Amino acid sequence: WTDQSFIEMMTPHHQDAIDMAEMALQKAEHPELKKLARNIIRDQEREIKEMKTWYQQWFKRPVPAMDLDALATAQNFDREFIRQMIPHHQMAVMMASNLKTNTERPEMDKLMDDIIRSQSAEIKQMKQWYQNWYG
Repeated sequence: WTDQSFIEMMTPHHQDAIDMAEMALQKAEHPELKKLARNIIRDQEREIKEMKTWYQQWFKRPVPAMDLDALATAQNFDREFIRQMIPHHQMAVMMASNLKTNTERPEMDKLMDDIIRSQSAEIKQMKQWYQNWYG
């Protein structure tokens, strides 16, 4: 990954997580999952905003433009939410870990640390809830 390619991919990747989280606000069963959803929305909306601002500063143009259907129809929302979000989070941690070894920008180095730290912690939470609820 380069800073530019990373922002182009992570922006819609984040937007997908936010979209799923927004659905949790309506449909989540367990209060723990709604709380996670609110945190995802808040943190990832903020990161999209930052990435957008940096992209235009660095490259002098705007940022160029999972299964919600399966989630909406699932018998158990929370189970399907966790099923989809864990690998999605894992892909973000993995992209961030790589960009961290490629970038020279303090803005990106710090964003990678935030992504790795927060999403890794959220994977841990989701894995434990999944065992508690369906194990």
